[PDB]
Amino acid sequence: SDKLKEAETRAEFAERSVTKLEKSIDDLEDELYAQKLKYKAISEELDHALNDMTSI
Amino acid sequence: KDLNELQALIEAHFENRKKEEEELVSLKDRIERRRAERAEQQRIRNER
Repeated sequence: SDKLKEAETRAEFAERSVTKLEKSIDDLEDELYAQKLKYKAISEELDHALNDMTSI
Repeated sequence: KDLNELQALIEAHFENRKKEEEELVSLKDRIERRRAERAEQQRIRNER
């Protein structure tokens, strides 16, 4: 009985940890996507600048 | 010719980083595919 209780507690702890880790990794992926979006926006602005500089 | 070679390499690294950005976008897309598949399989596990 003692061993079973220990195992059950370990399982609950690990499950909660996996839930937190999944949420955190999803949030960080969202943040990376946002920063990539900003980089792409300024890169397209610079590409337009280069297109005009082709006439420069 | 300096300006010519420089603008040439400029457009060149433009294209290179552009391909890299395309690859990274495809990476993000398959990443979201992975998010969705993990979500559905996790949800199935949790349902059971």
